[PDB]
Amino acid sequence: VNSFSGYLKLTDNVYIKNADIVEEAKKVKPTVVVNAANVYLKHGGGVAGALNKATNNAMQVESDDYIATNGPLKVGGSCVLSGHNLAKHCLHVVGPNVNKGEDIQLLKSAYENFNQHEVLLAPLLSAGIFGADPIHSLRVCVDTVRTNVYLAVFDKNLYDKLVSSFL
Ligand SMILES: Cn1ncc2c(=O)[nH]c(CCC(=O)N3CC[C@@H](C(=O)O)C3)nc21
Repeated sequence: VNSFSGYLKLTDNVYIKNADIVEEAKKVKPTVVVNAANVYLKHGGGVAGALNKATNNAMQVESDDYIATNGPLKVGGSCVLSGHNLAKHCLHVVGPNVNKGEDIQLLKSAYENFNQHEVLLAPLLSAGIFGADPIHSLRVCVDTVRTNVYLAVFDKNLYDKLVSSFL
């Protein structure tokens, strides 16, 4: 038993809710919140900008030190940093950004990072400003992630569509 509420169950291990991931994180304080990161951990917009704003820019400060030490992530890769006031940990995961021409097949590699964590609160990778089809992203999620994932979908219209079209 865990503290997530109001989710629709899609499969044995994947759940979905129309929610603002920032507000969901602040209420649940999950062990892991996933950020829709880029390779530079520059949290300007989308999910990343919103999560970072909710940490009063502490996420960005920590991220800049990480990059200065380690260099950029790989597309499809991840790193674990602090969750600040939102979660114990933040798993920064880089899905391919279609608006940069990145290979969509890297989306499966990105979701594989979730399997290193037993339970996660997450957005749909490569959705939103990353330009991928969220329905495809949900399919890859279901077919790749084996651990327990609670997906927060900000847009109510997109949420209902994702549910109504789910196979
Ligand atoms: C602090 N605060 N107060 C009012 C408002 C507001 O109306 N919007 C935002 C930006 C929120 C945002 O961009 N995302 C949340 C989920 C997400 C996704 O893409 O899943 C993108 N922050 C606010």
